[PDB]
Amino acid sequence: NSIQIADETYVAADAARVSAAVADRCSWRRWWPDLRLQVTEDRADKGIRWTVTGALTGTMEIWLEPSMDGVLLHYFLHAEPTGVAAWQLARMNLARMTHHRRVAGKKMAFEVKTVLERSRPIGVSPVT
Repeated sequence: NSIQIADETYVAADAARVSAAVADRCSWRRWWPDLRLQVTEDRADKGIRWTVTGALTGTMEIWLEPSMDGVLLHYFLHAEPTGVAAWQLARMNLARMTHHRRVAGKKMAFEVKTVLERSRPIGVSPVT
């Protein structure tokens, strides 16, 4: 495929929390505004498998592998620019496009990391 990504990020949180975060349909709109996702498989504490439409056509997955105090959040994408003619594909910079999709994947992962690792709010119970 023209766009191929396999990245990993450590999140120091329970697989259940991480899987729930990545499965949030409203988050998908923020993370991937030019993609429409359809769930093919929900695999609970192990992540999720999608089909992708919109700007890209293909498959996308998250897999969670326990590590340390949490999980390694695997982000996978295999896709093509949707619908393009060969003349269009031939003029695209697939490396740059792949880079942009990697950065967006990592922004998703780092958001999930940030939110789930965040420490207790100030002057909210319990104070210890």
